[PDB]
Amino acid sequence: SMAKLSVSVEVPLPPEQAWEYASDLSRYHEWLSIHRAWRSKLPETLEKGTVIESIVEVKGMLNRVRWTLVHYKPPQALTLNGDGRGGVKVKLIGKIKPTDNGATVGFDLHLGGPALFGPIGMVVAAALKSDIQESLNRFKQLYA
Repeated sequence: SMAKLSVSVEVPLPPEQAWEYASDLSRYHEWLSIHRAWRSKLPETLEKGTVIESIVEVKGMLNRVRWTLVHYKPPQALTLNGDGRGGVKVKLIGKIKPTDNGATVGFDLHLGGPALFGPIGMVVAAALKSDIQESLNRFKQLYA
């Protein structure tokens, strides 16, 4: 078990559209502020077990992360495990749910591994809360 942060946005989009945009990895660089590089070729189709590598920046720190799709259920849920260099271990639970006026796109992000159990974890957690929320706001601005 690990501590976690939670972020969400409501978009004026039906869930199937919100899913299409949220899983369009080729456009993450237009709204995900922490993304810095892809380090493996992006697949045409995602599936449970898909593995992708990227480099992210959080509060000025770079980290190369291997992402594994451990749950994949369009158009409503995905879970991604991340193993970063230096002892970073994260789990990203994504959920897309229909609402009255569109759909919510929210994430629970568990932050762990030795690196984030240590004193830097609350720095990283606070920075990620802001960065991911701002990114979701950009997602909404770009796609809706």
